[PDB]
Amino acid sequence: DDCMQQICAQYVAGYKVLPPLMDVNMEAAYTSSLLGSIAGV
Amino acid sequence: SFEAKPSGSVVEQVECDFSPLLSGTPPQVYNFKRLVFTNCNYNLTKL
Amino acid sequence: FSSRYVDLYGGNMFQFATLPVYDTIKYYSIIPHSIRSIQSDRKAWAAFYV
Repeated sequence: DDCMQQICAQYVAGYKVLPPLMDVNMEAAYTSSLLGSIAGV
Repeated sequence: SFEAKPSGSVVEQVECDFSPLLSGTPPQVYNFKRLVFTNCNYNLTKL
Repeated sequence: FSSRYVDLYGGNMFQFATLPVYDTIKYYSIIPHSIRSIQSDRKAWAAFYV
């Protein structure tokens, strides 16, 4: 959306960035479970 | 790629005389005369 | 190229005119200029750098 308002991976179409498969919020949930284990031990 | 179809083209775009080239005595190959034409419309079909 | 046409204060030079001479120029010389005036009229002049 920012590119349309104006880097431009989609505009070139030569390459497309691929999502990591885990969101930052999902990664934070994994960290919270690990933090709980650290508190336990 | 799925690039969008080309559409809505925007186009942005005098009469220099060729009489000296076609008139008078032609110079020799060693004496060749070069004339520069800048920002002028041209009629190569007429020549 | 003249700085005055586009950026006189900056001093950046932009082409303002083209001289249509087909033959290459291999030599140049400074031409001296003398100002004809009385002693009171005479004033100091800036020196150009090449």
